[PDB]
Amino acid sequence: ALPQTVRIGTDTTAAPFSSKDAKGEFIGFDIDLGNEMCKRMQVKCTWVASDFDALIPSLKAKKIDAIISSLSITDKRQQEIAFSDKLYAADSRLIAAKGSPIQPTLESLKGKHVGVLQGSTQEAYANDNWRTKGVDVVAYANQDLIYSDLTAGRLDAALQDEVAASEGFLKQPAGKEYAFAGPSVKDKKYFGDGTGVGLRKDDTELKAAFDKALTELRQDGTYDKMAKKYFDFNVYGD
Ligand SMILES: NC(=[NH2+])NCCC[C@H](N)C(=O)O
Repeated sequence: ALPQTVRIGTDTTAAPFSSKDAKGEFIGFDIDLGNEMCKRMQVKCTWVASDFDALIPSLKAKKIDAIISSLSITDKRQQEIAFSDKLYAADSRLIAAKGSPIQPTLESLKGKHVGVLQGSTQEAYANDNWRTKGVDVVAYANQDLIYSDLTAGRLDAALQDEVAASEGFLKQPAGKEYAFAGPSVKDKKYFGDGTGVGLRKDDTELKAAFDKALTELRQDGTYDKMAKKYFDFNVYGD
């Protein structure tokens, strides 16, 4: 009763999890996971690019069937949609210029310009904790714009997923003179517990198939094989 084609929405400004190569094709760990799960599910899968903040609306409107886009499993989102089991762990952390004294605190940030991705958990955290209290929190339609405004000095800092920032910006030439500003920001309520496949709540059979495939590809070591392409550490977490 699975669809012949599972349509999977993703935002492509999140290397090494999801982005586009020079041909415009989807690449990254999210794509590898999604493709491998679909293979084991014996379904065709079609990737659909969209802005991050359009993913959950598109899912609810049935324009896509699933979201694989470093989508954090939060209490708040679970009131709207369902999730597969955890795909990998994710933390949030600030980045700023190398040498910056910036810390993820109100005192340190009050007066600064801080970029966040529209529709993200980081946007939610920053709006409640920082924007109300004077911090210029600027929301962006995609993370590419954020990095651009940061390196152009239009932003002083940016709050986003730690691993994506590290592997996709900081460890790349463009992020050479940038670094994490302070430790990971810990807030269980806002940031949730790793990422998962976002699904409509009533698609019970689809969720069971993703979950089965995920457990199996983890059990036979395929997960770790695919992960080693991008990461030299345990990206799954606990
Ligand atoms: N493909 C992306 N740009 N993903 C951003 C994910 C940010 C965060 N994990 C969230 O779920 O809100």
